[PDB]
Amino acid sequence: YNNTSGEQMLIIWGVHHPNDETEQRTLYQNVGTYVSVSTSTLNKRSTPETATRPKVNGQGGRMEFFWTLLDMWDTINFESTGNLIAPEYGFKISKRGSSG
Amino acid sequence: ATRPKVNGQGGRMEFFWTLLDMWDTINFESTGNLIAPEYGFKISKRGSSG
Ligand SMILES: *[C@@H]1O[C@H](CO)[C@@H](O[C@@H]2O[C@H](CO)[C@@H](O[C@@H]3O[C@H](CO)[C@@H](O)[C@H](O)[C@@H]3O)[C@H](O)[C@H]2NC(C)=O)[C@H](O)[C@H]1NC(C)=O
Repeated sequence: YNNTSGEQMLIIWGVHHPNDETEQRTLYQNVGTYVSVSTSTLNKRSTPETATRPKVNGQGGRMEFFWTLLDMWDTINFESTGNLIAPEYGFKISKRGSSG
Repeated sequence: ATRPKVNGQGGRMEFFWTLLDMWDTINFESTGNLIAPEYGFKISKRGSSG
């Protein structure tokens, strides 16, 4: 993505930590997966790991979520060989202010 | 990995800094990608700067 809207855009994405090697492959058909997210200042290469985790809501795997800001014409690059949970919706901030 | 073209380069330099306190032998080991220091900055004095 190339920033166009003229303000910091909150881009929020995530990665999936599957609970089973079989479940990992049945979702992504490969292992040793990585999710790279790079901007003009941010660089983050998460490596999802499949391991036995306590049953929460019936699932063992989790979602790690990250958030970032595309400041000003800062092109963001998502790259992955799986496990990525992409954002289809970037939250541009309309205004500054004083909230809580 | 593919990174946005900054100054024509995609790759970056991560930089770290550390303090060798007192006869603390430092060991750099690498099979590549290391950017070594040939210059250690000893601090002459304490003080109050800004
Ligand atoms: C896509 O991302 C780039 C990030 O580099 C945004 O920056 C724009 O990049 C273009 C070249 O790709 C440049 O435009 C230049 O404008 C000057 C103004 O006189 C002109 O003389 C040049 O011929 C060239 O057209 C410039 O670095 C920059 N444009 C700006 C800041 O207005 C680019 O805006 C992004 N594309 C979008 C948002 O559509």
